[PDB]
Amino acid sequence: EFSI
Amino acid sequence: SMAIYADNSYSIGNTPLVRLKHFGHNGNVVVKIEGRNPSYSVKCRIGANMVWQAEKDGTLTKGKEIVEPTSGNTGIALAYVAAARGYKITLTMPETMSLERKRLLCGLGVNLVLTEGAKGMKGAIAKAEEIVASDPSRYVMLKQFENPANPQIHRETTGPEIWKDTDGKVDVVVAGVGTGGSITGISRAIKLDFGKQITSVAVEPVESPVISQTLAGEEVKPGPHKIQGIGAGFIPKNLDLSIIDRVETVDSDTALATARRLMAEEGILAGISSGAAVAAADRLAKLPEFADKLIVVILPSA
Amino acid sequence: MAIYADNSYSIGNTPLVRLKHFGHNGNVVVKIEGRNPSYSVKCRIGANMVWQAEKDGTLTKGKEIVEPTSGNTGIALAYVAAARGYKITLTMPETMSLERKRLLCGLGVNLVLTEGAKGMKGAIAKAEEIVASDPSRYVMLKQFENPANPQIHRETTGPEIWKDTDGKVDVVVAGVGTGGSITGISRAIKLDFGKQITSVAVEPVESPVISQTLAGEEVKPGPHKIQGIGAGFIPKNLDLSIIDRVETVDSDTALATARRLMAEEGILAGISSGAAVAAADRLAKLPEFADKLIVVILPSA
Ligand code: NA
Ligand code: NA
Ligand code: NA
Repeated sequence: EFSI
Repeated sequence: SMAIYADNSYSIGNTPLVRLKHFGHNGNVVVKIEGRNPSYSVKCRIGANMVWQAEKDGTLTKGKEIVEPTSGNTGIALAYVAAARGYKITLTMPETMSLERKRLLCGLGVNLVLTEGAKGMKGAIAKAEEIVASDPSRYVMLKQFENPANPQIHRETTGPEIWKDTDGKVDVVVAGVGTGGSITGISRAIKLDFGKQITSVAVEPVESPVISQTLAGEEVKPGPHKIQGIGAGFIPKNLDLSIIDRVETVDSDTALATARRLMAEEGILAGISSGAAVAAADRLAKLPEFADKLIVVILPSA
Repeated sequence: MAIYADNSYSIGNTPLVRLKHFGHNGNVVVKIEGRNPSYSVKCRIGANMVWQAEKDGTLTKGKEIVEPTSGNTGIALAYVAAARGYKITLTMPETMSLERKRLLCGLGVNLVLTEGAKGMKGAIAKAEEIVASDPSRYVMLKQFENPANPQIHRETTGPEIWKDTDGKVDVVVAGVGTGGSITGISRAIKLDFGKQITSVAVEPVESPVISQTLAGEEVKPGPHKIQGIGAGFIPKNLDLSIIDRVETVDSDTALATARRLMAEEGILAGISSGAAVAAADRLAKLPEFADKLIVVILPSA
């Protein structure tokens, strides 16, 4: 699915 | 007597509190600039602390290589901590990375393993697990979403800095949720160690409000957004739902517009997720309930 | 209550980090000025030139800042102006990056692009034409001559080095652009703290006009890639009389040294940071400085  | 850090990992934190002039009510919105950090983000604190605990845990030893799936700030934080302390590191992430980001990570000495952009974080998580499984003795995955060193370091540093810098008069903490470690650790620090029952406010995207929906007892429906750093689409295990008092949602347009206003009107440089956090806090700050309350907002990154 | 009223007050208090793979038994310590509100050392002089012009009455409500820009001082002044409610105009060659245009326009800057053929010379010219058209409303700060540049380093950067080393600093190494860092730090430590440390200026091999001037040789400026230093003249804010030594680094060594800092220490530093470290490392290997605590300014990440 975000960039953390 | 001397303040000389033994390596770059120890220089994390002690970030500044700056009052906003064009948001909130009578100066009640105060931001914490986590961009003023080694690697220019909030993530340096957990980069350092997951490495520090893994050393005291015995799970990361000399010659062991770090493996972590991250497309974001956590990769840069872990990369510089790994270089600063002499560890090999592999980062898996999809192929949508900025090209400057690629050169930055390999400049730091990261073994970059790229996966299909269409498989997103799930493809990178799977490849990271595969690499570790290949030779468990040779690798360690720190797992930022579950590792307790993540919220633990914000309980020991970020929280107390807010407590100290506000002379204990902080009333509200507004923090976007990525891993949840920031809001989790700050709340534990202030509600439990300092024993003040502040209002802890999580911020998530209107597009993916999995926390709001979970707390309201609704079907969770994650969706895509552009607020980089938050809205993972699940409730991370480092988010302790029990210390959340309120959830504010900000859409991507508003977050971006608020970030642009932060730069043009306050002269503060911060990412889109900082704009989201400030939009949420500004919305609250003009409510009678919070008219008298000192609101501290986390600005996660440059 | 450590809550600053605007972002300009959060300058400074940058960390000292000892280097593991340079120097002799830990005698090279770097001051990371990237950890600043606009992520360079220029944050300190942007804030103070504004502060001091306010204190002097030359900068007053309704007056606008006008400045030529090729780098970190333009960014620093932009955010101080935004933080303190000033309109600001920056002149810059139309040949600059898209990324640098959007950042300054993002900070609220009135951008005026000049003839790319004229380069920086044409941007200085346009800035002056703009102040001369209306002296009532425009103010030009002038980083190369404004004493508030070295003055802020005497009051903050210098004392921070003294505080954090418990006055064990023996050597300060700093690249020279405006000269304000090296001049203000040296004055603080030599004059205010009364320690005759060794002050080392660092300039490009390609453009060694400090070395040439001090040696009594013809000045031969040249082009280089060490952004932030080597302006090709002796800036007024460089006090030649507190310089004890000048080291020259070529662009190749500076960029290699920056990459070492990144890969071997996990420190992100600009190319001028690399030049400063290569100079410090070179000195740290000599017997003269083998037992000296050397403090290296890293101007930016
Ligand atoms: Na960002
Ligand atoms: Na400049
Ligand atoms: Na630079």
